[PDB]
Amino acid sequence: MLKNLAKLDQTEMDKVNVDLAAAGVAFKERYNMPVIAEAVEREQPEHLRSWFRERLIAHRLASVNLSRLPYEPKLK
Repeated sequence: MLKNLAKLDQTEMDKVNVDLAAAGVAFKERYNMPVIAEAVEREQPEHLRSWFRERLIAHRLASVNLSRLPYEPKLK
C-alpha cells in the first residue's frame, strides 16, 4: 500500500567513510582527551556524536583544534 524495505539508514554510508578519516580526536577532545586517540574512542568519540546521532546530527560544525577565521586587521 505504502511501504518498502530500507526506512532510512544510508547517512552511515557517508559516515563509514569519514569514519576512517578521524576517530573523534582532532575534531574536539570533547572530554579533554590526552595525547591519545585510542582513548578518544574508548571514552567518547566525537564522530559517534554524528555517527550515532546521524539520525539528525543538527547544528554540525564545532572547530576546537583546527580553529579558523582569525581577527585580521583588514583594510591595509
